[PDB]
Amino acid sequence: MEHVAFGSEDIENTLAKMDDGQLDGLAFGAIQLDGDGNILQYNAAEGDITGRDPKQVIGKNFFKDVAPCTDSPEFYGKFKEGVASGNLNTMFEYTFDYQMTPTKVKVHMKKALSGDSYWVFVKRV
Ligand SMILES: *C(=O)/C=C/c1ccc(O)cc1
Repeated sequence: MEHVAFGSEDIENTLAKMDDGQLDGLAFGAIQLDGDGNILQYNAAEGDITGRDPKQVIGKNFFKDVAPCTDSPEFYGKFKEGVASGNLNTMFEYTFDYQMTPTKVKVHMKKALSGDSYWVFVKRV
């Protein structure tokens, strides 16, 4: 395991040092998105929660292609306000239900350290 707690205050500093292999050792799901919502990184824990194959979803658009249930003011709307303003730090519960058993999760979205990149962190609740 790579020990990092979900919700930690300096999580973007800690994860800036990790390659794809180290991201797969986290205890929670982690997705890195660019400012258009395309998936740059997607770890093994996220694939275990959602059933998606991490290697196949890289390069797809999260809001248009992979996760249409997040195309809503409650999720995508918060993301796009964050990208526009250049700052984002929000945590909320949500249900993922597209082509899968509905699964309740806690989501934490936070701007990365790398300029136009954004994290989505996910844990079961
Ligand atoms: C709703 O369509 C949610 C889908 C989803 C959430 C998170 C993922 O990693 C993959 C699909």
